[PDB]
Amino acid sequence: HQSDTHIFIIMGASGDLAKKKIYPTIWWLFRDGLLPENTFIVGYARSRLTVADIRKQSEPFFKATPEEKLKLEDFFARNSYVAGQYDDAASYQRLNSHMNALHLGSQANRLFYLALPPTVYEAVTKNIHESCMSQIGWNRIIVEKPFGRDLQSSDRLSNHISSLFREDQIYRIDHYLGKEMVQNLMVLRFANRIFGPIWNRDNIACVILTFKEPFGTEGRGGYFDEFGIIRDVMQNHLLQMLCLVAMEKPASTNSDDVRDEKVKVLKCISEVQANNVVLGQYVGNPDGEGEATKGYLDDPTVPRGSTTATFAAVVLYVENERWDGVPFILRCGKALNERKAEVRLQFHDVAGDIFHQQCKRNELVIRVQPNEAVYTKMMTKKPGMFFNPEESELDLTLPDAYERLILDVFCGSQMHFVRSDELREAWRIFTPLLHQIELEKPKPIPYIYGSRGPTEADELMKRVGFQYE
Amino acid sequence: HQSDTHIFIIMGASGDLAKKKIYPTIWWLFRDGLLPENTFIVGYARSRLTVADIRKQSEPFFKATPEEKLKLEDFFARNSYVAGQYDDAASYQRLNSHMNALHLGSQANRLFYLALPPTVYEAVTKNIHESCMSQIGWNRIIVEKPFGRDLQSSDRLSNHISSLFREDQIYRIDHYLGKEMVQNLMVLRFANRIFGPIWNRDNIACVILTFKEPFGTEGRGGYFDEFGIIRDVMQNHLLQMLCLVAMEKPASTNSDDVRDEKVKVLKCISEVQANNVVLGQYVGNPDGEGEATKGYLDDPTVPRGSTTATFAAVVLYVENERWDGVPFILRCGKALNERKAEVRLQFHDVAGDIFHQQCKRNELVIRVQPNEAVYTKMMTKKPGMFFNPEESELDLTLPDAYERLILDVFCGSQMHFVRSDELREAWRIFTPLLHQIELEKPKPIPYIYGSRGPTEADELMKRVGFQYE
Repeated sequence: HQSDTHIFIIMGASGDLAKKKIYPTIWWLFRDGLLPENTFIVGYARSRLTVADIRKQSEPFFKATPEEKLKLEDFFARNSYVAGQYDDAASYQRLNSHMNALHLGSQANRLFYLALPPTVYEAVTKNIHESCMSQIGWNRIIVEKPFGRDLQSSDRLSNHISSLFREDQIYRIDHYLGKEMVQNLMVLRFANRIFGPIWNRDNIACVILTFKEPFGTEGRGGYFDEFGIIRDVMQNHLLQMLCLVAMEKPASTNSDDVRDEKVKVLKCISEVQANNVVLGQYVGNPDGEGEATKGYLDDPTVPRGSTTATFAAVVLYVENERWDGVPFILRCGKALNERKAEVRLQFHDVAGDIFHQQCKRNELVIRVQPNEAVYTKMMTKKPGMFFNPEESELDLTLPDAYERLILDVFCGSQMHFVRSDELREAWRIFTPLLHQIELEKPKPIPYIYGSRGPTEADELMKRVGFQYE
Repeated sequence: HQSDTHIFIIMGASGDLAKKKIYPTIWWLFRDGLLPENTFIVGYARSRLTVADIRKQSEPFFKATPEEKLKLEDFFARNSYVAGQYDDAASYQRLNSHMNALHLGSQANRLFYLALPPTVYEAVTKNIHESCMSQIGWNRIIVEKPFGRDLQSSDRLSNHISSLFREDQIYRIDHYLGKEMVQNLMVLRFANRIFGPIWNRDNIACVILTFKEPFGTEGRGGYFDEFGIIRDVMQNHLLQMLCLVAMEKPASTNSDDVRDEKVKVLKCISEVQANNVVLGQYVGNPDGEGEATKGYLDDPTVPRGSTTATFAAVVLYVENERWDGVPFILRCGKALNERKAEVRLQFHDVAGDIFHQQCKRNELVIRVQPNEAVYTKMMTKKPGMFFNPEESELDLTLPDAYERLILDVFCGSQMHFVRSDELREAWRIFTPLLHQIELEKPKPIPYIYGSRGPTEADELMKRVGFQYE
């Protein structure tokens, strides 16, 4: 994918999401030439702007340097902007004409990016499929989360998008996915007989899937209330972790095979009520800071009396022979004590204790971020004149995660993007939970800003059987 | 064992073995005070000497400094010497009287050290049992290798020693044993479900037990001939490695249980034929600088036309449910390429190769010496944009081995010393082969001083199933 021209159409160029994360990401990719050499960027938005205005409002987040001002002005040499509405065939045809009025725009692999408001996904995708299809190269679409709110809405959206594009063209992206050691966990799991056969019900006691954040929801508090942590990260990213941990032997490790194993695991998950769900929400930190002094409900853009949770702890199980009866854990949140993303595989104790109850349950952490590291906290003898062992952390282990994911979109690798049927089954899993949520509006348990999360989650892992040192 | 007085009776104080290795070892242990505070040394030999003569003849090897000259003279302040023959009750009673004429010599735990020549073991042990027994404290002895030559001689000698002392008062020592990395193998085997359940026939492909020595037998070539590498290191040290690796369901880590499981494993191995044997012997190096210019047969003290081997590779296959049908490899020798003592636990390949045959058989090396270190050469993905793994050496990891074994003899820990019945069964499984050896005088295959050993050993590893990459 380094020869044929590509177009990275950023719908919503004036959008805050674009200007804050997408344009700086493609700048990072373009200063180092990770995108293909003949890469075009064609923004699009309602507001009538220009390339100079884009420069003026986006340079500070690009944070370029006088050393590579030349590379910067080459980066804007590939840029362009188109003005139009989101539901009008006239402006859509104008966008198509502008795209075709480039270096083989029709031949260019139009890699659409939907950074536009969530309320229009249906209409924008319908217009894109009707008018903005190039019949030469692949036309992938990047749909940003979330993909509906409950089972019925998600099914309708998925069926519409399936009737428009095929799954080879739909790319459901997840920003938080590391893709660096979510990829290394696969190698560790498959290329070992040390971890291979003990990847079953008898040996691995449980799996803890954690994704914490150090910052709250300052400013953009009006986007999280309608959605909730479950639909934001818990149902997409934590299920991605759970599926890539619980998947059976793919036997060909391709994207389709791994997603099919994900579908098999998910189809092997029974219904989940509130009995395996815990919710939590944060409030003002008494030891305040520049942004910690105000809680979630202190954000003026958040509607008063909103029961949207920012912490979700759920336990899943897989009803197949390899994973029969063995538990899995999902934990996440925002504004927690410290940024982290780990997958702790706690193994069973060896049947028959001989070190006088000193045997600690062997672990295997995959700390996706920050300071990426994989380590097995196995236990070995301490040097000296003794015999007793000590639990020791044994380390076993570069574009950023988001630009790596965009590069994977360019390459065509759909390993880490949820499938239509995978999403359908995933929503089927939590349909009772989501219906209860939208019916009764459950009240999450308050927790302190920058804490470790509600104690009910740790109690949930304890009920599962997870052992905390 | 820091209050009651101890005596380290070095029979053969004028002996070369004593003056070269035992007295410097107890000096190393005494400058740091690892012997009990009220420890005594009472040598003994045919030739008449004195403490000053011992000082003059043994000072240079202590490699001490004038700063610790005070500690050295304190170390010789507790030394002693008794003159007498090895087979005379009169001199034995003189020795006993000298012992009783000390600071509670009768109460002292006489820790005898049979460093005296092998040809007299029967008579010396009989006299020691008859006369030199203190009836107050424990009276252990350290019996040095080899423990007989064939099945019948070994059985007679072991039965006599059993009739004299119980198995609590016998220590079949093995200098080469590390006592540290062997000690960590036990922990790595027991305190993990990472290695525990896969410690069976289906997962561990084979085990390689290796022990090499860069220096030959210059000068002392008249000692190795009558014994052979099998009876020197293979049948003691390499079988100790095999028992520690293979023993089933050890139970309490105590000496009794570990040695019982050693007995069970050795009862679960059948007779060794000539078909599982490789022998080798070394010759001089044209390119060598020091001793390498002369080979084993170049030693004037070696009888001409001697077929004693210095390299022996024999594989065992323990026949019980946990280890049914597995290869266990023994490799050893002298004058090899470089010092080493490793246990390479090569596991099976995962059934179903999905990384396009990039999967290398997972290993686990336990380097006993030099530079003790455990590293699992497991395979993980190297950082990059490709979904490919790399075989990476992942490290897992203080007197020396002889000091720690002497301390073990002082403490009473008999986990590292071969048992009477264990020795009987090892000689029973080597009986047909050893009788054929003594009958036909097999000719070992020549190999180069300082090489890696005869190629037939690697052929043996390949035949049993060991994979070399």
